[PDB]
Amino acid sequence: CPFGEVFNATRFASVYAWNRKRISNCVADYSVLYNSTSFSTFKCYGVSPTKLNDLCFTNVYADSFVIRGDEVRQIAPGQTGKIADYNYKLPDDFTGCVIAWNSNNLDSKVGGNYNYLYRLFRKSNLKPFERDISTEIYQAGSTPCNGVEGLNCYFPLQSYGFHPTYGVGYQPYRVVVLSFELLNAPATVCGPK
Amino acid sequence: STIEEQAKTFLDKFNHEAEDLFYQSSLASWNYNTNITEENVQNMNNAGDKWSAFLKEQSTLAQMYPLQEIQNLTVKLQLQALQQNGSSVLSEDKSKRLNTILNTMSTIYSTGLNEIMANSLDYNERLWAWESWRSEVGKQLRPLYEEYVVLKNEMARANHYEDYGDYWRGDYEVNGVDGYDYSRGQLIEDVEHTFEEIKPLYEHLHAYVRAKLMNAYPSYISPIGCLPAHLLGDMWGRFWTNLYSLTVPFGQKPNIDVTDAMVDQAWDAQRIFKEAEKFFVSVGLPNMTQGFWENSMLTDPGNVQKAVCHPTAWDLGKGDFRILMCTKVTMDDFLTAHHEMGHIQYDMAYAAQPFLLRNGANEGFHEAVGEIMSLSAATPKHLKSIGLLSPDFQEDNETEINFLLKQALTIVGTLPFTYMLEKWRWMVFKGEIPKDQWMKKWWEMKREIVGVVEPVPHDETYCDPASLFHVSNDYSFIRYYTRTLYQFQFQEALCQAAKHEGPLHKCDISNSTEAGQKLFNMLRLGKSEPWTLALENVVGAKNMNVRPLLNYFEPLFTWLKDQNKNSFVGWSTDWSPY
Ligand SMILES: *[C@@H]1O[C@H](CO)[C@@H](O)[C@H](O)[C@H]1NC(C)=O
Ligand SMILES: *[C@@H]1O[C@H](CO)[C@@H](O)[C@H](O)[C@H]1NC(C)=O
Ligand SMILES: *[C@@H]1O[C@H](CO)[C@@H](O)[C@H](O)[C@H]1NC(C)=O
Ligand SMILES: *[C@@H]1O[C@H](CO)[C@@H](O)[C@H](O)[C@H]1NC(C)=O
Ligand SMILES: *[C@@H]1O[C@H](CO)[C@@H](O)[C@H](O)[C@H]1NC(C)=O
Ligand SMILES: *[C@@H]1O[C@H](CO)[C@@H](O)[C@H](O)[C@H]1NC(C)=O
Ligand SMILES: *[C@@H]1O[C@H](CO)[C@@H](O)[C@H](O)[C@H]1NC(C)=O
Ligand SMILES: [Zn+2]
Repeated sequence: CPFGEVFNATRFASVYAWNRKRISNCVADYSVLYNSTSFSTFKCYGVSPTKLNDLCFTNVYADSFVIRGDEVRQIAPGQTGKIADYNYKLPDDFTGCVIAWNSNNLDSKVGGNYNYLYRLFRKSNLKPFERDISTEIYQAGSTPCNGVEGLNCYFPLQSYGFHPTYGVGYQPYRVVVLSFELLNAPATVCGPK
Repeated sequence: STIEEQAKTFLDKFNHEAEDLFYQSSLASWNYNTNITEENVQNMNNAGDKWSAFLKEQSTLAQMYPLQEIQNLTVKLQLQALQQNGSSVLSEDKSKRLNTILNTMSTIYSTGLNEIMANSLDYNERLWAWESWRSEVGKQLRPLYEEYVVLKNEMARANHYEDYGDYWRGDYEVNGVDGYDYSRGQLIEDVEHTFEEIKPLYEHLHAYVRAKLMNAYPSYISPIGCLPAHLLGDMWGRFWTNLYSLTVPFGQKPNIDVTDAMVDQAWDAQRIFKEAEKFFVSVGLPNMTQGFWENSMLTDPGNVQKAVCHPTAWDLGKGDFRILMCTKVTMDDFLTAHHEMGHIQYDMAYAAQPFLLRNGANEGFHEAVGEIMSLSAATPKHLKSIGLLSPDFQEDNETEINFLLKQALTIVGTLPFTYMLEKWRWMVFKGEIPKDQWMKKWWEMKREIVGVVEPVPHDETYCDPASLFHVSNDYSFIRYYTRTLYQFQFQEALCQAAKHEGPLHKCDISNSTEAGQKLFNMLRLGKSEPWTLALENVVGAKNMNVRPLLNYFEPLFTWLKDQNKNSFVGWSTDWSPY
């Protein structure tokens, strides 16, 4: 089952354009993922992780992105913050698991890695599992922005700055969220019973 | 969509951009300080100019929000910090002239005698150094100061301030909060009340020092007069520590010094800093990070690399903390390491606050937090339960008297000096003292507050206050008074939580989590809350107070009272060597 291309991948996307990969028609060995002592956090909400190897689902999804270290706590149902409001929102009744591990050696450059972007301003909070890649200039007050930003007009996508000298709370963290979908269609993802 | 939400969005974007640029500039400055090359200077200049331009543009933008429609106090504080115009209120030519005056004063002071004044017992030589320095500095700095005063008053008045002294006092002002308000003019009353409480101890210490100096210099000191300025151990008389060789009570008992134990046990800088870390952890505060150990330099690079040797504590933002210090294996470096790690801990406390609120409550809390840690770490009980001093060192009251006098010569002997200097500058900025009456009135305040006489007459061409580094280079000087109180103000508050059962000078706050929590509750606040509330969170009082200092120095006070029975306490202003 293609977990190598999801976890051991060269490039991970920005938080605003998080990747979805649909996993189907495979046998999943979640023990090989749980028994790895390389993950800073591994939290499963709907179901116990130990039994992830003895259940069958239909349309497991893998969502991948990169965020800071102190924003990992925001990847949980019912949480608030910039990432949980404007970038990545999870349903309150969420079944699945979240894995996050440090990537300072990979994703931090000496002068600064400015490739990773996060959305800072938005008009309304996102519905769960909704993604926007738009780049319109935010209208702060009440005046026509008319394209190019001016007095009160802010570009909504800001850039993470990553140096190898930053603190643990500000170092890059790679996050993968596995979402389990369980309806009455035939199962396509199972463990080695 | 009122002014509130617009201000909040503006502050968010400003915080992000400012934090980015500040980290970049701080990294450039650190690289320059660790290794001195021309390229490092160029990078430092580039980063600094970018940061300054960004701040200027952001202030210009932030002036839009009227600040009257804001109900939240945090936003109001951040915008008020950001809206300050500064020197931009003046015209182009006036600002250029002010900058030129400041630069020329700095250069003329820097390129002009600290051993002829600290290690000399010759009256004539010290008088010559004193007069030569004042004649060849102040007589050149006088007109520049005369124009500096009026230009800075113009700047202050353009910013809806009475004068530039009020501009300085603006740090301690708290408004908008019920019960914790603090006006700009109440600082004068507080300082004067505190000094009136201080005076008698200074009188007795002055009498003791005069009696000893009479033996030191015969036929030059009057038993009822003042002390000449050039016999105070410093060029200005700011501290009295160098007199310890002449004014030691009991010189047959050596003082405590544990350098030899450090050398005999093979100590190094790393061991010193792990000892400091263990102390802070025992108190209850959080441990330090790996970045502190990896990215900070604790030894001298050698000769291939030149670095500035001044011990400093750096917080570069983005969770980056480090210390720059060339650590020798002595006892002074031990205390300095404790002081700077206390600075680092205070910085780590308020890392969660917004960018404009990442500083002390006022201009006197960092040094107080460092100094109380050093004082608690210098006690003989700590040195015994660290392993340096022998575990049988029954003290003798003579040693405590020596330690108290050594501390007094540095703490008490400087409060009248700083109070006089700040009051003189306040009156000069207010216009109470006209130009032609400056210097004379200066010496008047020297004979009525601190008790120091001029060896040689000084005309109005001289400028003696301009000879000091802080006065010439435009720095506030009241910071050194209030801190000296807050320090002890904190200590007695932490000893009670630590259940101290003796005199205050034997206080060690190790192995007491209650004191750690009491300190940390104030440390976490930063600049978000008024300094009155922060002070109350530790000491239970909202105002500056003196009684803890007297509680600390009481044994010296009673010993001096017993000793000075046959001598005269006080001074007369009529006596003059010339
Ligand atoms: C990623 O690579 C490491 C070693 O290169 C391997 O141990 C690990 O199993 C790989 N990840 C997955 C999901 O197989
Ligand atoms: C300055 O010293 C640092 C180490 O402290 C070194 O990395 C750097 O290369 C030096 N500067 C130059 C121009 O070599
Ligand atoms: C001011 O704004 C902060 C930001 O969330 C908020 O926590 C605080 O409650 C506000 N103060 C008020 C509403 O008095
Ligand atoms: C700063 O200067 C501008 C005009 O130069 C003025 O409108 C504004 O009120 C000033 N700000 C303050 C705080 O005085
Ligand atoms: C840092 O402090 C913690 C808490 O006391 C401790 O568990 C840890 O061992 C310390 N790390 C060191 C001394 O390297
Ligand atoms: C603090 O407690 C520890 C616990 O064993 C003890 O070793 C130490 O002597 C005590 N005092 C100091 C100053 O560390
Ligand atoms: C120190 O104590 C001894 C005996 O307790 C006493 O005789 C001596 O006068 C004391 N010295 C002082 C108080 O300076
Ligand atoms: Zn300090």
